[PDB]
Amino acid sequence: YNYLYRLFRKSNLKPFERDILRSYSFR
Amino acid sequence: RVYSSANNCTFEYVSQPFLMDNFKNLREFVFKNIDGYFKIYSKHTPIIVEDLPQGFSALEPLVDLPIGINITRFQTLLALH
Repeated sequence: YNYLYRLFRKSNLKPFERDILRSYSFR
Repeated sequence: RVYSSANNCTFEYVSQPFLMDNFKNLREFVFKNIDGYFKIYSKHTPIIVEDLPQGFSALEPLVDLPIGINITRFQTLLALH
């Protein structure tokens, strides 16, 4: 669980924009 | 002392300083961000002796850096005296 991802936000991101959330269950 | 509690710094750059040298001298910059890249231009002009003197010149670019952040406001910093 050291890697997380986002699927809810007000608006989509900008090109080459790093916005600094849920985690993947990588099994 | 301008800042405080520097945290998770994601970009840095150090090189020869920007601002080189009776007449008030005018220096021309352009600050522009494109798809994450921060573009910086430069130019220097000696100006006789307020108002912008009616004349014509050109601005060279200097360097471009991919800061990649969302920008909406800017605040120009200056010294007390």
